[PDB]
Amino acid sequence: TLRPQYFKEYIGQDKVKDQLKIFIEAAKLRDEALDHTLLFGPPGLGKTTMAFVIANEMGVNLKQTSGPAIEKAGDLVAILNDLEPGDILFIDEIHRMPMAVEEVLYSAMEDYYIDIMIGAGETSRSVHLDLPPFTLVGATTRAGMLSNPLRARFGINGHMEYYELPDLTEIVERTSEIFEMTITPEAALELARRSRGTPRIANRLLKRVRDYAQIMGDGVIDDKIADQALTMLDVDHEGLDYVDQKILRTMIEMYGGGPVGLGTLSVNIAEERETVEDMYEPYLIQKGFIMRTRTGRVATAKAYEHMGYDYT
Amino acid sequence: TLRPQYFKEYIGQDKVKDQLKIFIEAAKLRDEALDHTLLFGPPGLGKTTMAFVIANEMGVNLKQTSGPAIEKAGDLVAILNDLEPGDILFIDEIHRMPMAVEEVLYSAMEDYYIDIMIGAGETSRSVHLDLPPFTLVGATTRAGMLSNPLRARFGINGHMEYYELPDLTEIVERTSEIFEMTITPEAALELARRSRGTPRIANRLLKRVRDYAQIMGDGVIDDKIADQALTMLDVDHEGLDYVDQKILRTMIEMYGGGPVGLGTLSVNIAEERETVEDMYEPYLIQKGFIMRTRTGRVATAKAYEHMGYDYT
Amino acid sequence: TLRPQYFKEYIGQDKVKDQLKIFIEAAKLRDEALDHTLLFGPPGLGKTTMAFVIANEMGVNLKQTSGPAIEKAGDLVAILNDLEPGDILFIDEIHRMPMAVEEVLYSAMEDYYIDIMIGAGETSRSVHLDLPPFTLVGATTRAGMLSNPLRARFGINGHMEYYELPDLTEIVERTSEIFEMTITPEAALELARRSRGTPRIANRLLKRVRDYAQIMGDGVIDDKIADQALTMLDVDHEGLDYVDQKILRTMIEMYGGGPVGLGTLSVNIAEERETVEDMYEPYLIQKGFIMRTRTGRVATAKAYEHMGYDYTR
Amino acid sequence: TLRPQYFKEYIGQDKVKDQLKIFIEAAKLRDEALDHTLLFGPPGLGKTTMAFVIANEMGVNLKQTSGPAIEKAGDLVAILNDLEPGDILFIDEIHRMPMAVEEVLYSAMEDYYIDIMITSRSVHLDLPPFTLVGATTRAGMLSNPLRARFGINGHMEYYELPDLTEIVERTSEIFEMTITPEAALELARRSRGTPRIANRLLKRVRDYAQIMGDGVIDDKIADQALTMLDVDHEGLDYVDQKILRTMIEMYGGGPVGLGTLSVNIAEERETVEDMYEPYLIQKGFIMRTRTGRVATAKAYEHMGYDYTR
Amino acid sequence: TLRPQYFKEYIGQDKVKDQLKIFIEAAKLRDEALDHTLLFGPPGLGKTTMAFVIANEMGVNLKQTSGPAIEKAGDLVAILNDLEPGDILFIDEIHRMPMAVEEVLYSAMEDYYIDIMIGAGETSRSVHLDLPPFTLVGATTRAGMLSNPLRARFGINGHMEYYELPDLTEIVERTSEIFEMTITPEAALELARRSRGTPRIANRLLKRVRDYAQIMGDGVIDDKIADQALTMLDVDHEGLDYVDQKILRTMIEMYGGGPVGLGTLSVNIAEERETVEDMYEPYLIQKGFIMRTRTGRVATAKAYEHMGYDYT
Amino acid sequence: TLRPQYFKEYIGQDKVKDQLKIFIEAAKLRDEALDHTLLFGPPGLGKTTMAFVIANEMGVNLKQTSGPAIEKAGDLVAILNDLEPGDILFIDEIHRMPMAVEEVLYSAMEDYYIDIMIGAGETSRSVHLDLPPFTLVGATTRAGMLSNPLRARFGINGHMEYYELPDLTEIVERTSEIFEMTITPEAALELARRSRGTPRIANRLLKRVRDYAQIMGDGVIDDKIADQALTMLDVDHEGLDYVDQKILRTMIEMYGGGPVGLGTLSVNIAEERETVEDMYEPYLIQKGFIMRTRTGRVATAKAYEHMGYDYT
DNA sequence: GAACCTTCGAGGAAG
DNA sequence: CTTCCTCGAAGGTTC
Ligand SMILES: Nc1ncnc2c1ncn2[C@@H]1O[C@H](COP(=O)(O)OP(=O)(O)OP(O)(O)=S)[C@@H](O)[C@H]1O
Ligand SMILES: Nc1ncnc2c1ncn2[C@@H]1O[C@H](COP(=O)(O)OP(=O)(O)OP(O)(O)=S)[C@@H](O)[C@H]1O
Ligand SMILES: Nc1ncnc2c1ncn2[C@@H]1O[C@H](COP(=O)(O)OP(=O)(O)OP(O)(O)=S)[C@@H](O)[C@H]1O
Ligand SMILES: Nc1ncnc2c1ncn2[C@@H]1O[C@H](COP(=O)(O)OP(=O)(O)O)[C@@H](O)[C@H]1O
Ligand SMILES: Nc1ncnc2c1ncn2[C@@H]1O[C@H](COP(=O)(O)OP(=O)(O)O)[C@@H](O)[C@H]1O
Ligand SMILES: [Mg+2]
Repeated sequence: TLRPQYFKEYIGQDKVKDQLKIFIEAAKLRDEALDHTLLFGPPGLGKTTMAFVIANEMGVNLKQTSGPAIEKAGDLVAILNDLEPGDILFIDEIHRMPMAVEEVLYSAMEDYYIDIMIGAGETSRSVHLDLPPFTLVGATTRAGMLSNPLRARFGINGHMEYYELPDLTEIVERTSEIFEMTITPEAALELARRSRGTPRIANRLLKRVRDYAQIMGDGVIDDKIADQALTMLDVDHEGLDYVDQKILRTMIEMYGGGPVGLGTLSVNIAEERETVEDMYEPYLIQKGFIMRTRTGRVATAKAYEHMGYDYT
Repeated sequence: TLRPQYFKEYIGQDKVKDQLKIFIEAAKLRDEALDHTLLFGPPGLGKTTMAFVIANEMGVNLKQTSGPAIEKAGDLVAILNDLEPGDILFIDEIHRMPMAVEEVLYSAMEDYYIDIMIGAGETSRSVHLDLPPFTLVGATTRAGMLSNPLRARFGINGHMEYYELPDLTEIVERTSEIFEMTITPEAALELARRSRGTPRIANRLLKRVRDYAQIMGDGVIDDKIADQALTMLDVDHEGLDYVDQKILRTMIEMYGGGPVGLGTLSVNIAEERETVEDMYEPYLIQKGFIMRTRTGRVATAKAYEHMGYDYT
Repeated sequence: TLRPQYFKEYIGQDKVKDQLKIFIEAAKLRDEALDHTLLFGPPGLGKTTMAFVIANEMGVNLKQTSGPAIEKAGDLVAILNDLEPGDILFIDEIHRMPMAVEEVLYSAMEDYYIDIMIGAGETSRSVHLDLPPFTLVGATTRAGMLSNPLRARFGINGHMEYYELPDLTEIVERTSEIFEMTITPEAALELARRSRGTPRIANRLLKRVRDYAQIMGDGVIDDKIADQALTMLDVDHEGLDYVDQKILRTMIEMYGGGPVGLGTLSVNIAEERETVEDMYEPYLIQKGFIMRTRTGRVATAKAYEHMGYDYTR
Repeated sequence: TLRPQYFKEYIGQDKVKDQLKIFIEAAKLRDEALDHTLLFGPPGLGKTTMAFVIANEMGVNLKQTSGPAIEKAGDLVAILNDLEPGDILFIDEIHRMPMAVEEVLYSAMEDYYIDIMITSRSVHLDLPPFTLVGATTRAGMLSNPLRARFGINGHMEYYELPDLTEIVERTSEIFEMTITPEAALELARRSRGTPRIANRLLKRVRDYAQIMGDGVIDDKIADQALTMLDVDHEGLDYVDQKILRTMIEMYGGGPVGLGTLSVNIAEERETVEDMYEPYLIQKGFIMRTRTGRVATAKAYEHMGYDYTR
Repeated sequence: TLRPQYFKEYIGQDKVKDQLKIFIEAAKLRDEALDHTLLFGPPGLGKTTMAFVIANEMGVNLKQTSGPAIEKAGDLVAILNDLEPGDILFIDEIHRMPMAVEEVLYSAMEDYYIDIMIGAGETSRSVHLDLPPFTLVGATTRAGMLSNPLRARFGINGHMEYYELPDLTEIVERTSEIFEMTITPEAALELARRSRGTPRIANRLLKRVRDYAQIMGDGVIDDKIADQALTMLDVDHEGLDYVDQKILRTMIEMYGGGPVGLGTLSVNIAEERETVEDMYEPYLIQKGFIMRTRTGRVATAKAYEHMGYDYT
Repeated sequence: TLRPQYFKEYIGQDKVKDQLKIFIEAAKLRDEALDHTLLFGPPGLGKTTMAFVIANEMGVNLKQTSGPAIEKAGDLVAILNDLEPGDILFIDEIHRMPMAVEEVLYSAMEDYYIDIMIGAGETSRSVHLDLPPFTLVGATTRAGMLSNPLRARFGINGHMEYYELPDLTEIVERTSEIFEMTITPEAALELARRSRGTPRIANRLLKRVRDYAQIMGDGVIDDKIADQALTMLDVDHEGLDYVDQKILRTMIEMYGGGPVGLGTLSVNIAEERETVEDMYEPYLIQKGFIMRTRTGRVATAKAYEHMGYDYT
């Protein structure tokens, strides 16, 4: 499998790995579970993979679920009963869980017990459950999304960042070693430069280029071959997606560069507001294609020269 | 049947058709299942037809269902259990299935296994099931509405587009042969012009014109008879339909051509704004009948001269 | 009778009427049943009436039911067992159908057969029930809510439209001959003007004027009596009710045309929110007297010139 | 009895009353059933009373039920089977019937037949000629296809001072209480235009006259009783006067928001908006504005303050 | 007993008490049931207490229930029909009854009958159920929530008002004799002036001071003990709590008396916007310490002279 | 154990403790149940902990449940039937109960009875349930959500306050005994000054510092180790985060101390408009680093010296 | 003309 | 199916 299993295999995120190593080692001298950890940042950067590594280092099983998957208190109660001592519970998009369910975790995380009503009619009665020790791992896009009473109960916080070209190059070379394939260093660098700094995209592109090199080439990935393969896909010469081009083009042609609010833009491009906010705007801002102002977003001169317009 | 069964018979969609060929033959060389594929775009372009073509080229049994047909996780678990190695599962309107159902689809697509909670009260167990390799094929009219974590699982994407007159004329001819109807090469070109670029519409008109020529003619579809029949159907020589004319006419007469929002007073017509946004609006945009503006849609001079109103 | 029985008697709807006429003959020239037809349009335009005309002009027996009366797949089977070759099946409010039945309906429409369960427990078995050729006619007031697969099956589409003065005038004349009442053509036009384009409304107005004409007059509907009757009833020449007129006046006199919120307007006329939004407001929008905006309703220039008040931008 | 029995006894509603007389007399001349009638409008104006009058003029026996009592289609189908030719069915609070029942009523009204599934089989029942009468305060809640099948629509209006004065005098004779003509006018002004409110004040004044007087209502006893009840000569209550007073003396006539005004009088926000403001707006004492509500010149004159534009 | 039982013991409420006396006496001379009565107004002023007094003065048995207990028409139909001639039915929190249930009282209150369904299937029939004469009593804090047709059926309306210092002083002395406690008239007035006009608050203060007087004193309440106890509770001589004093001080010393917004004021005291607007601000306005204006809150001259500052 | 068990162990909250002591003793002398008490205030100050202490001082069994666990009236009625004379009932997060259930407590708290419907449903009647004497304890973070008639029934109100450095330092030392960690008195003061006056934050920081000193140290928290550990966690010596430091620096370097509007400032820091106002600005105002004004907010002299710039 | 504060109106989502 | 409530627009004042 492609997913790393141990910290020695996990490339990048040095600042996070440095802290997690110290807290995991200390928690292993003492015979007790690790404090609840919260990971936040852009999607697709590898925070789920981090949860598996933690479980393998602690030597316990990992269970996985998501906020939207829990709708009533009976769901969360049934899940917690299925945990063994020291197990790790991973909850994705924890910010999207219902408020009536969130207030059930408060007692579970802080004191390991839950008060519940059971039975029906004359049998209806309250019960006091006593849970075994466990570690919760939460995932969310931003810290300001969660309520103050919940955020205060997490003991560890991790912020994850985009990968740099030297890191993605090694990840691409690693992946191209599990597949019995050959890639030249110049090709690996070119393929990485197109991957928007995100490891998930890099794995998807490498698969498609591998197919093209088998049917349309000599079975080896080279700069001349990779250039054509990526040109056949919609990936621009600097990684911009077709959805990215739609946004930039709309701002210049229909809005004249702005200012425009992301809310109004979303309905004009027919994209869900949460996707443009969480997936597309973050990269476009951190790379100078879009600028933010008090009134709204504005396209920079770099965008005009890229899309082929005149920065009048 | 009318719909083609192999790539040799499938007309148009050259971009999509060329990509899938490379990936399909590469997947065979490796003797493995095809990656998950997402087909999206306007209705009636042949999205469903393409799913059958992939199944025949791979040589597998196709299974079919729709988003709204699945109501609880227990249903999808049964379907996923009823799969043979390599089977293709096609889900129409995937964007409409409930969030509670999508929970299971993530784990299946990512690792081919599912964990099902079972029991209630004192009964509280789960079972782990390993699925045989399969290929998921989804189809949607709305892409931007698809949940981001789901959209990231699809490895192959195809954007369907409107057919051009050379292709549509060839389709009109091919379809006429199955009806054993006699149509001249001139009359076949007339229907193509007014089909709005959608094969389903072209087939609808041809089926109706037959009944006209069998009474108002000598069973031969002549250009004059075809043109007289299309005017009887109220089909514009530009292919605008009853709903299309009703939109533009009200905008000009009641709002001086706009600008007006898509739902602002579309209540003054019967059509649900979702169909206007998904099936009527995109055609008019490509044909230059309407342009989008900061304040809504505005009728271009073409519409005025077409509808026969003096432009401002 | 009050309902027409043949295309000769069915006034108006020439576009849809002419199309159906051709398609029916082409089917009669062969041993084939008419294609499944879907009828669209606002309520009361004659959808139900058209179904009987189709059945009579086809020369076929009609079985009638409705969407609310069907609750489970077993109901359709019992009906399908009663149908006969070439019969027409009419289902009003087909959009009403419970989705569980909608899926099985596809096979009958497209394949003329359906699955049937027999036995119980270990003896449970599934078998096909074959069906003779038949034509389904579906009347629906809403189109975009029908599931896409169902819509793909329906072959012919027909849009019903509001009758215009030249045709609605003839319907009044025709109804005036079922009763023993004489009506002057000038009077018949005055009623048609106020019928909002709906045949059912024209008949209701005629019944009320008839009662007055035989109690407060000589039993004849002349232009003089028609004017007095339409004065007891407060229906404006545009067909605005007494309350409709009060709404417009209040907006212009007290708020300078608005914007004004729904709740504020309701308490001025002493009416419920739901009553204004559902009984009076809808027609005023169609005629273009008012518009809905983020800040509330606003009166248009057309409203000012009808009520007789000066207008200012 | 308090409820009038015939049109000659039914004071007011000249518009609705005149139309019904024409349609009822014409229907009799043809020996036909009366068209279906829907009565709607504000509370307490006479909707229920008018339904019984119609039955007495037609000379028929009235069947009575209510929306809340009909819970399932089987209930209505049973009631309909008991109808005889010319019978009148009256359904009060018709807006509460479940939609599963209203959809049955379409054909029963327009075609006089029902087709009900009932080993499952369909029985066709052909109903005799009958008239359905409905009364409701929320006519907008009825389905659009149901409203289209009623042939007569009666919209009720408020009453005038000369009509209410005669009602107060009539009711006083049933209580065998003596009341002077000018004393009756003083109650009519305070009745807000509603017959039920006029009767309620009369009952309270009768209690006062029997305990604090000689059991006779005169221009002197009435003024004392109305002073104890604290009802202004315009029909404003203690809380109504307190609202106007606060707006004029603390905010200079407004504009002021609903929340601020409610908190200043120690009232629940929903109670001020739904229980006091409606009458003040209809009488022209208050106006709603984009920035709040303001007291009009009529309010200054009534409360006794010098207006300043 | 802590709750008064007859009008001789019910202090205050002169307007409501005077009216009810006259209406009760007239009903007895006519020997008939009392008209329906609605009691409404602010919390804790004596609405529930007055309902029992009416029953003792009328000399009849009282049946008691509440809105939250009546959840379906079958319940109400079972409470009715069990009434005997002249009974009094008291429903507390009547505003909670479902609106579909309220509409059953319409004919019961006006005509003393209800329409019920009887029999089954083809034997089903509707019959009138006739009720004996009865008096309905309702109490609510949210009168505006009742339907217009229901409020119009109540024949007597009682709106409660706040008490005055002479009456509250007498109430404290009465309660001080139920418990074994001696209290000086000077001390009784000292508590009354701090009770915000509400009898329940006066009783609460007395209970708290009693605990101190028998633990830190000789078991007697006197001016010396009362002043010390009220200093521990930290209740200003105007009835202002510790948080109330902090609000006024902040407005005078930092903002020069205002205008200031609610958000800015809430953040400076570490409170939250909803508690300040719902718990504390209401009484400060009703007593004239704060004034609300289009620009913000402003402190009045009355506040300056209370806190000891100069109204410069 | 972490949670103090008795008033001798509960450090701080002198004002709350002093009152509770007097009221608890007076109740015991009379041999009566304690009056209903409501605890409210900011998160993590000790509300839950105090509820258990009160139960130990009274010497009675504690019955525990939570607001979100009570879904309907039948649940609450079942709990009340399980009470015994003198029992204490504790409802945490009492603000989450639905209004239809909250109005059942009105009669229970004042008169110890409840109206209930009983019977076969063919025949049924209302009946009183009579409750034994009991003390209801409620805890909530926002009292403003409780209806006015409920709050008026609580006889004892406890408002919690933030801890001072002298008291907060002792809590840090106490916790070091449980973890068996030697801590220098100087190091205890450093952690206390960075804990924002909140005990939960202080305990969280101590656990992180403890893990660091035992993995790369000799198992002693000295003044030198603490500085290194706190630098890794990135907690300023005033408890400010990098975001808080970024805010203050931007106002000083780009605006000369302001005034600046919230919208303009948010853009210059790449933060969300509403997040900054709800998350970070509250603590900056309370400490006096920022001051709000009618024209914007201004950095005070205290913020200048902390950042090292020269004030003018 | 940048920044704060209040009030209203129409959606939508939590029972 | 209904209540509750929250997001967006705009009128008005001050430096
Ligand atoms: N073209 C027509 N000529 C004469 N009478 C007509 C015509 N169209 C409709 N009517 C009459 O109008 C009345 C109502 O017609 P329907 O067909 O029942 O309306 P509808 O579409 O069924 O209304 P619904 O079912 O409530 S949506 C009947 O009395 C018909 O006889
Ligand atoms: N014209 C009238 N003359 C005399 N009494 C009248 C008149 N109209 C109404 N009343 C009396 O007013 C009271 C209320 O009349 P109703 O008919 O019950 O009002 P309503 O329309 O039923 O109000 P609802 O049902 O609550 S919406 C009864 O006592 C009637 O006798
Ligand atoms: N006039 C009075 N004289 C003596 N005690 C009084 C008086 N009015 C009220 N009380 C006491 O005040 C307390 C509260 O009165 P209640 O009648 O319960 O208030 P309330 O109207 O029921 O408040 P709710 O129900 O929460 S809105 C009781 O202990 C009464 O005995
Ligand atoms: N540091 C890394 N080294 C190797 N592979 C990685 C790394 N980070 C991510 N990946 C790969 O990219 C994908 C990341 O998926 P996942 O961890 O689920 O991202 P997320 O959890 O953010 O959705 C996986 O296929 C994973 O193997
Ligand atoms: N390229 C094509 N060649 C032949 N027939 C086509 C083609 N595209 C569409 N059609 C025909 O038009 C219809 C398309 O329907 P379908 O594939 O269901 O559209 P969609 O799935 O996009 O709604 C079918 O009847 C099919 O035979
Ligand atoms: Mg009470």
